[PDB]
Formats: sequence, structure tokens, C-alpha cells
Amino acid sequence: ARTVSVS
Amino acid sequence: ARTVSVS
Amino acid sequence: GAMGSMERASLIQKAKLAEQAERYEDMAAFMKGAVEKGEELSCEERNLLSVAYKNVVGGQRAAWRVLSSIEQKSNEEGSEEKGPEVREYREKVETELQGVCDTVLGLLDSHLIKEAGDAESRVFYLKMKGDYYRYLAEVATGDDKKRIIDSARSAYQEAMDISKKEMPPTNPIRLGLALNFSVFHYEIANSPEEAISLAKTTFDEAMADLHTLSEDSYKDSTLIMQLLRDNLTLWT
Amino acid sequence: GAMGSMERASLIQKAKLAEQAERYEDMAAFMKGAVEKGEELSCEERNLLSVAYKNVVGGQRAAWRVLSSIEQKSNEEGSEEKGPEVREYREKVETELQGVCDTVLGLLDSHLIKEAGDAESRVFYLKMKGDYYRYLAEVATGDDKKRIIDSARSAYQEAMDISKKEMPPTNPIRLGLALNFSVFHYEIANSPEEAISLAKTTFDEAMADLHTLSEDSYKDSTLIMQLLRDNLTLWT
Ligand SMILES: [Ca+2]
Ligand SMILES: [Ca+2]
Ligand SMILES: [Ca+2]
Ligand SMILES: [Ca+2]
Ligand SMILES: [Ca+2]
Ligand SMILES: [Ca+2]
Ligand SMILES: [Ca+2]
Ligand SMILES: [Ca+2]
Ligand SMILES: [Cl-]
Ligand SMILES: [Cl-]
Repeated sequence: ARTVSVS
Repeated sequence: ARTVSVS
Repeated sequence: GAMGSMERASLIQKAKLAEQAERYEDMAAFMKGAVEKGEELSCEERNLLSVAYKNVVGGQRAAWRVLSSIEQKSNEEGSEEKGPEVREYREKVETELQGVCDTVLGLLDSHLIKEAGDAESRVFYLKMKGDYYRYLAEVATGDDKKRIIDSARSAYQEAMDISKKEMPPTNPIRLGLALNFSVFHYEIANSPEEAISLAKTTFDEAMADLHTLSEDSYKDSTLIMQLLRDNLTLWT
Repeated sequence: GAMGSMERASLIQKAKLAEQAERYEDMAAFMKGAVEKGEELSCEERNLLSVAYKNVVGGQRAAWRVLSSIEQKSNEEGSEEKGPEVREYREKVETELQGVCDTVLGLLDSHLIKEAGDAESRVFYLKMKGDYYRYLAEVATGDDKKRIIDSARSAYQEAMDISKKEMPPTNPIRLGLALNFSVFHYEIANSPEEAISLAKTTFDEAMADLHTLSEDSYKDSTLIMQLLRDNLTLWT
């Protein structure tokens, strides 16, 4: 689990 | 399912 | 450039074909060519531009992180000297990544942003500007890291001010902007509390506006809200 | 070429780094540079060369099939005329694929194969020659399709004759050669019965030699045998 930006 | 070559 | 002799409509057609074939470098070159025709982009065309470059820079960012990690493990105590190759190759990848970011930023500056009057286009482009400065910031070390960070922040802030005045809290562009600005705070600006506050506030204001949406719009907004929730779960 | 000023050992080091970063185009350019130094390749180096180009051409083959399918659906009755873009873009991809195959075949011809004396290297290179002619055959239409097919067949046949004389039936290179030659028969040469016979015979002779192997060699051989079984299950 890591920080996500918009996909 | 399809024909496979060496991987 | 090399796409100067092709029709604008043909470039757009080929961009869609390249997307289907997962040929993102081709897709990016076609969309660059379409931008350089000088006409404003439609909503569909803006999204093609974004998809193409996101996939290109995505590959480069992932490679850079692999190589940076190897490089850092080489600079531990007890590690064996292996020569300049790791640094050299990390620099090559880094240079190519900076070249792609510079290309996107050049297109936004010449002249997508200045011609963009409607809120949906202007926020879209200003968000992109923030994102590509953020990607440059991920690899910056020297005496320009601070100026790059401030350029990212400034682009994001201007986009946020417009989005708050002109768009509903459930608008996917507004939501994606807020998500990426929160990532900026958390990973680049060393401001985790600012990141958490923005993500929470964004989520709660969207939640309270969902009642106004159709079934299809509902699905679009809640997808992005879920990404805000995922980050919050990790950060807190 | 452009890798002329880099040390052979550095090129090999960087090829391994590029593999870890999944930068296969870079990996292929590094290995091309290493080949052009003029020294024979080790077993490890041969496998790096093969991995790099297999991944590059793999991407191009997959794109070509997407585009070819779209092109064929455009040439049905009831389909709307959309202009030359699909054909043009399929041709671009096709040309780039042929350029990669031509590059590999050029390296094998100058001068990997002629310098290759041991069975393990000679069979490896002749198998590669067969594979890259087969890839060219997948996209050939005109009056050279038949000559390309015969070049593939001839390379595979020479490799098979050496492998049968010089290697055990469980040898992974021998097994992979037989697997790919059977794919040639089935998909390119329109000889499904020849494909089935070769796959079966290869499987059965390996099965009877497994008793001679260590635990690690056993695992290597049975992996490839499983691919022969998968094809046979599909073809019969
Ligand atoms: Ca025109
Ligand atoms: Ca040591
Ligand atoms: Ca640098
Ligand atoms: Ca305008
Ligand atoms: Ca030397
Ligand atoms: Ca019609
Ligand atoms: Ca052609
Ligand atoms: Ca020799
Ligand atoms: Cl390099
Ligand atoms: Cl084209």
C-alpha cells in the first residue's frame, strides 16, 4: 500500500 | 487459450 | 515538427489507434502534433493528451525509482565499489524524464493555458502544469529544487482557486486536482497534515453533493473519492 | 555505433540494470553494442541478448495484431470508409518491427553464427535466426513470403540436426528449439500434423531422460515440457 495519484 | 512459444 | 504534414483529424484518429495498441510514445507524438496545429482542444482531445504523456512519464518514473534504489544501496557502508555505471544510467533515464516534462510544460506554455478561458479547460491545464512540475521535483536535488516545488504549488493553487469558484465539489476534474495536490503536500512539500486536511475536506464536500448526480456521474465521482479514502487510510 | 566508446563490461552491466528497470529498448541497444565489440558471447550474455530483443519485438508484434484486426474489420461489407489512417499506422508499426528483425538477423550474420563452434552456442544462434525469420513471416504478404518461410525452416532444421547429435533430449535449448519449430509448423507453414508429431516426440523423449537429472535441472526441463503439453492440449 502506497500513496496514489489520480488514475 | 492460444499457441505459445518458449518464454 | 515531424507531424507538420499530417491533418489534425488524422493525428487524432491515430492517437486513438495508438492507445488501443498500447503504443504510448506514438500516442504522445501524435497528440503533440495535434496541439501544434494551434487550435484549442476538445474535452476528449485533452484527455488523450493526458493519457499519452501520463503513460510515457509513468514508465520513466518507475525505471528511475528502480535505479535510484540500486544507486543508494551502492552508497552504503560495506558495499563493493562497482564503478560509475549505475550513476551514469540513472542520469540517462533522469535526463529523458526531464525532457518529457519539459515538452509537456512547453505545450502548456505555448499556448494551451493562455487560450483556455472556460473553467473546465483552464483547471485541466493548470493541474497538468502542477503534475509535471511535481514529476520534475521528484528527481530534483540541486539549487533549483525549491523553485521547482514553488512552481508546482503555484500552478496547483491557481487551479484550486478557479475550481472552488466555478465547479461543483463532485466534478471529477476538481476531485482529481485535489487528490494530486494532496499528494504534492504529502510526498514533495513535507506537509502531511496539509495533505490529510485537504483530502478529508474534499471527500466530505463531495459526499454532501452526491445527491444531485445521475447514476453515471455518481459512478465517476465515487471512483475518485475512493482514491482519496485509500490515501487517508494509509496516511492515518 | 553510439555504443562504440563504452567498455564491453560496462555495456553488459548496464544491460542488466535496464532489465531490472524493464527498459528493454535500452537493454537491446546495450547488448547490440556488446556484440559489436567482436568477442564471442558467454551463456549469460547470449541470454541477455535474447531477452532484450524478445521483449522489444514482443511489444511490436502485439501492437501489429491489434492494428491488423482493426484494419480487417474496416474491410468488411457494411463498414464505413474512414480513410487511409489505419493502413498507414499499421504499416508504420510493421516497418519498425521489420527493422528490429533485420537488426537481429544482421548481428547473427555478422558474425555470431560463423564464430560459434560449440553446440550450445550454435544451436542457440540458429534457433534465434529461425525465430526472427518467423516473426518476419507473420507480417509478410507479397512475393517474398515463401522465401522468408524457407529461411525460417532452414535455420530451424540445421539447429535441430545439431541438437539431436550433440545435446540430451532434456536440454532446455533443445526443448525450446523444438517447441518453437512446432509453432512454426502450426502457425506459419500450415502443417498442424507435423507440429503435433514434433511436440509429442519431443515430450516423450524428454520424459524418458528425466531420471538422469538433478533437482534443479529437472525443474528447468519440466517447465518447457509443460509448454509443449499446453500446445498439444489446444491443438488436439
Ligand atoms: Ca488541415
Ligand atoms: Ca567486499
Ligand atoms: Ca541530473
Ligand atoms: Ca479560448
Ligand atoms: Ca575495452
Ligand atoms: Ca454506414
Ligand atoms: Ca509492409
Ligand atoms: Ca568460436
Ligand atoms: Cl548510460
Ligand atoms: Cl502513421
